[PDB]
Amino acid sequence: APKILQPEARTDLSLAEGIPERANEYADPASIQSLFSPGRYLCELYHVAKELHEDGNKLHIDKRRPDLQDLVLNNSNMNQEVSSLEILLNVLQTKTPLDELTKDTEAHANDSSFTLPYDDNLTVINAILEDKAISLR
Amino acid sequence: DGDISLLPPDSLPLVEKLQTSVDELLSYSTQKDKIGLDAFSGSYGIYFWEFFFHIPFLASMRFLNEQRFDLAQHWLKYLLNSAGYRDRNGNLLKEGDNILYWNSLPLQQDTDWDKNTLTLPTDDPDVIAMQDPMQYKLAIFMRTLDLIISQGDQAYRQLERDTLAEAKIYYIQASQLLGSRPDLNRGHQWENIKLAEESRQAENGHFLPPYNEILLSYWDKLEIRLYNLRHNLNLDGQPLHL
Amino acid sequence: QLYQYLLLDTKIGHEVKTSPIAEAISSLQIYINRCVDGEENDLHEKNISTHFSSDNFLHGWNSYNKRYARWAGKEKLMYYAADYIDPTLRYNKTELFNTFEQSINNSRLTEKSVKSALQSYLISYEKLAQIDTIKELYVENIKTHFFLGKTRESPCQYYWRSGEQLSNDSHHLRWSEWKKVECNINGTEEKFFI
Amino acid sequence: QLYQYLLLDTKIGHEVKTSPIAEAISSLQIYINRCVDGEENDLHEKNISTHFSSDNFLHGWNSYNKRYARWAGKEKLMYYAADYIDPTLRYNKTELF
Amino acid sequence: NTFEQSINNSRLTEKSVKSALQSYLISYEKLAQIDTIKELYVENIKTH
Amino acid sequence: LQANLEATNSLKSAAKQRSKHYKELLDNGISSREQSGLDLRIDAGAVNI
Amino acid sequence: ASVAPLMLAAALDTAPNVFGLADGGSHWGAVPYATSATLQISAGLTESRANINDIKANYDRREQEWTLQKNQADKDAEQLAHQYTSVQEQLNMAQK
Repeated sequence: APKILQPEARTDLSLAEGIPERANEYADPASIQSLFSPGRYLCELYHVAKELHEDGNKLHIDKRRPDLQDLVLNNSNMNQEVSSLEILLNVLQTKTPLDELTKDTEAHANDSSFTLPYDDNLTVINAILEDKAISLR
Repeated sequence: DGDISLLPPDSLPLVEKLQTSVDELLSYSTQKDKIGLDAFSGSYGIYFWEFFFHIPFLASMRFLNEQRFDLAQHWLKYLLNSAGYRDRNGNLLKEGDNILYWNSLPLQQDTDWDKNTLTLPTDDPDVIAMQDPMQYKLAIFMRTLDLIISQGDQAYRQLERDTLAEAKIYYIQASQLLGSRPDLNRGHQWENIKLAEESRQAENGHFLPPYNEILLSYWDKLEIRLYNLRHNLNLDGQPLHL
Repeated sequence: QLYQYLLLDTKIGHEVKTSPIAEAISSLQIYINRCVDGEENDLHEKNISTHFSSDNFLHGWNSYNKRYARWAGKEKLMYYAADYIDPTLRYNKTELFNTFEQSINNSRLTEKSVKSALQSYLISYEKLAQIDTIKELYVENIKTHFFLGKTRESPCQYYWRSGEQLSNDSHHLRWSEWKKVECNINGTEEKFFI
Repeated sequence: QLYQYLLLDTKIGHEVKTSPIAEAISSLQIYINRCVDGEENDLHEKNISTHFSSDNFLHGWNSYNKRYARWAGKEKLMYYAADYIDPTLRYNKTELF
Repeated sequence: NTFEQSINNSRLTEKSVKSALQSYLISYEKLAQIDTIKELYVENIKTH
Repeated sequence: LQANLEATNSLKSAAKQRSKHYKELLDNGISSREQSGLDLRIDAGAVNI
Repeated sequence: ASVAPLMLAAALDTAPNVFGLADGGSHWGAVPYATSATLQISAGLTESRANINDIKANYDRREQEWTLQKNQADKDAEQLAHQYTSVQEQLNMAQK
């Protein structure tokens, strides 16, 4: 535990300033390459989290979501305002593609709202005809 | 038993120097011979840490909180003075060629601590700062910069052009204490790592502990306030000249 | 059930926006919060025995590691004690420090008041710098010394202090303020033993 | 660097107006504040030994002489004690007072 | 009542509630040493 | 009407500044001196016992 | 400063008082009475310090309220400048 404190004790900064003691090799704050970043927190949380199940289980992270293994730690991935409901659709289309829904058969196992005998094409036509103030009638 | 003294150093010269000024008491020459280095720690060490270091702290921060800035600066001159310890007849008070800047005694040297295992329960920053004195050394430097920019802001709220000319000099002095602004993102540039190449531990060579936050924000404060001074903007961006 | 499984909001609207590293952080926080609370049926115990130790990640989960803000505050408080420090809030403040701190507590301060409080501090210190250590006691279970100290007056006025670790763990004992023993020793009488 | 050298604002706009004696005062105050703080590389020590005495100009620099207002207040308090006096605030007040 | 109005701060810390807990145990340890001498069984009011 | 728009913007900015002021008061809670003066009363009641 | 004379008086009261074929006169409970009186003085001192802190806190709160009122009066002046400009341009419109 003081062996963690000693690199925290020797550097303290990386501007020279003369009178306090400084060591080199800093990073820009508010970036993934920093040490208190969301990237470092994500790295620590992932390397904790992939050690809680056996690798052969179905509850392991790389077995339930192979997407998180290949996430690029980049400042573009940090700061870009990507919308949600895109990531969900990408993860759901990773397992089963979208054309499987159009090719799908009938009479499924009693789901709510009955959306499963699904055709994307009629939905696209209907939603394009929504805002244009044109019904099929 | 075993080279531990229960005795204090002699309290008579401290009473000799109470009757003179405070400046002849809270000085490095009285902290050399009359109080040891190893005697600054030890049995009566809490009183000496407090009396020669935390008394100018809670004096100067109390003067800052009550907005007496010209006397708030005077009590940080008993901790950090920038080439100013002279003792009334020239004589910058060097050790060898080292011009003395830190009046306090544990801030003068660079010491190693060996005891403090498992700070992970102790969330106190003061125990961490008593482990290595560079934390207090950074704290006094940041309070000096806060106090100088507060004196500049005090000479900026009166909005007279003589007072603005008086106000610009404090931001000059703050930019002279800070030195020159360092570069950023110019050592071990971040390669796009896909999070399965990482390790659990540190020192992989990629996460690289950063530059300070408050000393980085001081450059931005001085930049905004000098940009307001070099036009007729106020602090709110309001033009003084219509 | 699918939200607990795939760690992603299967009922979210279109107006919510989230950067991908933040969404990965949220998914792993949901996964750790499910795995700590025992809701995982088959799971790996002999690493849980290592991560729920005295000082590892999952022991300070609810204290620090549930949140990026609290984790950042802990990792910056241990790397910058200077940014989070103040002369008022401090551990191991002496009683003389409380006397000094609330003697200079004026509004339009002068230097006379802080010099008078400084004189009162040195006058109070000069009494404690004359305490005469008489009796020792080394407790072996709690690794502490205890001292009994008389002052240099003809009335006795004993005191006590303690060093709080091994005498040779380092050069430093963790010492203590001289505090007054309160009852019935302080009469002007003469003692066979104490 | 040029601002530290020529003592004049090399990035100033056009809206700031300053009388020439005030600008000379500001330039010399910048020069003294640079020379006191040891930032001058080669400089004259055996007059600095005379100006940082018990009572000369550069000893009461930070106390009084950094500012025209504080300097004027000190030079008028020693030349008019009558203007700055009051019966309440007084040194050596007895307990009977 | 001694404990309840000792932790009655505004921005509480854990030091204050641990100090009130110590004061509670120190006050309990005195009552855990009371030495019962004399008994009395009232028969009308069914009390000892 | 161009002057009336800038007379309405000042009202809107004043209302936003007043709401920001009371939000800062309500988020800062009680002061440090208020907390000190209420801790010392309990620490003084603990020595009357 | 009224703490050490009480403990010194209770130290002196435990000395015997009567001499000459009548031993004693020493007050036995004097040191616990001075302990109680000293601790009452400490309680009154700490409540006086709490009163000092509350007075200064009320001064800080009314400084914050003064700052709010000053800012609202500045915003009212910035409103009334534009409203004066509006009424002056109405005057120009009527004068045309």
